[PDB]
Amino acid sequence: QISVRGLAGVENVTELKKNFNRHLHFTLVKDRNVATPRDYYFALAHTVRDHLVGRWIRTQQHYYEKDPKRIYYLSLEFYMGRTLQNTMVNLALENACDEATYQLGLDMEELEEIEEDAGLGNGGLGRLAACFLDSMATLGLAAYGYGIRYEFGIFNQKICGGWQMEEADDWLRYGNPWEKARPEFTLPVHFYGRVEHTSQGAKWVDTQVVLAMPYDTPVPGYRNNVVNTMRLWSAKAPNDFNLNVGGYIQAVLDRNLAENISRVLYPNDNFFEGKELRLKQEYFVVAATLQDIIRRFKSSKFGTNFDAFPDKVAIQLNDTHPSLAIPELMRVLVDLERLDWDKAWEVTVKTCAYTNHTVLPEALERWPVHLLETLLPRHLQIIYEINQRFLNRVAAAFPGDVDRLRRMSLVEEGAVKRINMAHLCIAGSHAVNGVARIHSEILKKTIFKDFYELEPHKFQNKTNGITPRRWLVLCNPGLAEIIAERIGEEYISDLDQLRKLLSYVDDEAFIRDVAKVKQENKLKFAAYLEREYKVHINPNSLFDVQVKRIHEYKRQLLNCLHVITLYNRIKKEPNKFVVPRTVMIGGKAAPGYHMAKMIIKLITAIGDVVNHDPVVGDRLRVIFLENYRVSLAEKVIPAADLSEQISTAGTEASGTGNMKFMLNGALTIGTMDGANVEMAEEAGEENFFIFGMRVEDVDRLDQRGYNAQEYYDRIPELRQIIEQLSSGFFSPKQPDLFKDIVNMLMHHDRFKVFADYEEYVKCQERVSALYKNPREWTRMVIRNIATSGKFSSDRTIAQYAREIWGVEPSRQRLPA
Ligand SMILES: O=C(N[C@@H]1O[C@H](CO)[C@@H](O)[C@H](O)[C@H]1O)c1ccccc1
Repeated sequence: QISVRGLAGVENVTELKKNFNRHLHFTLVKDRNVATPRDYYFALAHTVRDHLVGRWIRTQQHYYEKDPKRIYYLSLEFYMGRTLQNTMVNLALENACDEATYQLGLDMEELEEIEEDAGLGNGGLGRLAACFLDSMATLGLAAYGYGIRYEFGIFNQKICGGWQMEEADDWLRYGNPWEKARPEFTLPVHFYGRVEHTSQGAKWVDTQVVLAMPYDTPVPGYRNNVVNTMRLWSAKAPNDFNLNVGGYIQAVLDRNLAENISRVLYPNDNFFEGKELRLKQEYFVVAATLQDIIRRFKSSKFGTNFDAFPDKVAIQLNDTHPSLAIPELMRVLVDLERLDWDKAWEVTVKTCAYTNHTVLPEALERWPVHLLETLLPRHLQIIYEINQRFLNRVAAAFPGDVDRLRRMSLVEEGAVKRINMAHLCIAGSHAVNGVARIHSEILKKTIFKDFYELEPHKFQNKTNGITPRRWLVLCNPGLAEIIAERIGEEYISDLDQLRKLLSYVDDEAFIRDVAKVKQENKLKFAAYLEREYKVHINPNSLFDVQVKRIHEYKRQLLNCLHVITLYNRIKKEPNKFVVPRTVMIGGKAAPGYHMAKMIIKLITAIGDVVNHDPVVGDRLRVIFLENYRVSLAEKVIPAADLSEQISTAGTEASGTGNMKFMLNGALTIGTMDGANVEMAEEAGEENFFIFGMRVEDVDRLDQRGYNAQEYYDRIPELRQIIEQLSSGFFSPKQPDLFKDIVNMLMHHDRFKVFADYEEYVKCQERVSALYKNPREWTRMVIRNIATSGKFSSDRTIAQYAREIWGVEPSRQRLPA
């Protein structure tokens, strides 16, 4: 139907149809008369997967022969979403499969909805890993993603009585056609035990063993015949585990304890919990991965001599979660390979690089020493030794500066002794990067200032990106097509080409097409809400959307205050015209985060009042988007008009949702925080709705002391809202329901919601004004899309490759 989705050749469609029928018969063991729609999805998935395997085998064969420097991206999260459409797009098979399924009397889109999200991540950090894998394959890098195969990913969110309920995400229930189990590469991981000293070095003995079994998932590049690997470890009990009838039975059932390591993703978005099971997950991925790395290095054309290790291996630590890679690599080199400390350390530093993903103090990993002492006794010893040698370097560089020593130490003294994992990562890496220019500067100026002064060369910026494959071509084919009509298809792997669209900003045909694509997206999403959730919205209204995990710093509460302001203004002057809005807010709250759960309840409670007020009519609707996840993002983002990016300046390291909205034709209201700053710089500040305190203003307010009451006293509209919340206007049966929210806003608000309220409301008025002028709204949209090229993860990854890993990207095809 549409050109960007590839050709539907006669030979291809015929071949797909017969391979589809073959899988249905031989693989699913069904015939057309008994086949469930799920069977049809699985038949298609197998048919598409077949087209991957030859390229997958030859790519990995190619790396063996050419022996390039290998990149290992270590993460505890890979937020992959669905795989079927992505694979079709990257292989140029989408139209052919659409045609083949049509002729079989099947709707492919319906089949696509049957696939479970691989929800092996919480939010931005996990999704970044997924975009990065796509870009690394597209850029022809010999890259491997290494993580954990959680049996249960991020919980499914149900809203019941306005409250979040969690249900297990049993994503493997029906099986995963995309993975290949590789039991031949099963590896032992050690826990507990004790350290013995002998004549020839330390030995780690009396350990418990858990097995690590890899599962490989293919990662196809965009139309370059490259297929890389994401390898995820699953925990398995050794067969002699724990080995009376009750005793026998119990010994078998106790195998569950070892396998619990890979059972479930920790649902903490921006917060730290020193739980033993989490530490075990962290070491499990690190120990198994490093053995795989070393095996592959020895089986190379060089391996014996580890001098060349950093020339053949790069290890990227996705935050501090896999930080145990540093002392684990030292352990292996020193204890097992018998290298001297100094050489081992040189190899380690040159091998490892660390990316920081937040400055929020509560999110930083600080493990109690007694935990590491029990679980990983050898690693604690190595960490102590790293610390002593590091602090000797500090002492020599800043003689007499005793407080610098305590500030820089990897060991934090106190009630309980802790290891600061961030300090470990800086010491043991040759590069440290933030994820947006302002974030990277904040690192050098505040939290890692001491380390920057000691080793300035180590610190870098790598502004985040998103993949234009999933986040344009896949989720917004209509916009991809109208763009390709003007400028061709090469922008898909070279997003800077979107700049050519600037010479169409006054093109009346293009303006009409951009606005038409948006309207179609909005109509489709408006229908989705009715069909799947029985809610009725006005598709002519401005689609005002804030989708992201629920946290105080992201200030969903500031959005709530605006919503209530609009409602109160309508109730004050009912017969006055206002630009109609559909306000959509969505995101999951971490199970133990009480405030975040209260915020969700507030949003739904506002909806209950606003959506049923006959005086409001269809002029204002407030909807909480349930179970926000990658697949829902692919639907809502193309439908959005207004992107809410309203974190307190200095708190959102980068953001990536922001970039997704920019690429898909929404305008942005936001603070000068994270990547918003660079987005506004690229598009031009006049083409952005910027408001609020800058980082410097926040700092000034902190020095003076933030007094929320001042704002309450001086803003009558704000006062009205707080009184409504307090008095039970939004909870008539439970008048005090929101007392905690009011108390926090008035007395302990770390994120200064009130301080930005006035500028926010005023900026929102400017948004409404522009929306009243469809032509000028769309021209500003075009100027955003046209300048979104910097925010492709292809650019981000090319910068990592050149400036950190020391490898050159390649756009050349491998043979088909
Ligand atoms: O999700 C996290 N950070 C997010 O990473 C994204 C990708 O770099 C950024 O875009 C977000 O701003 C940041 O909050 C996070 C959460 C807890 C600990 C460490 C990191």
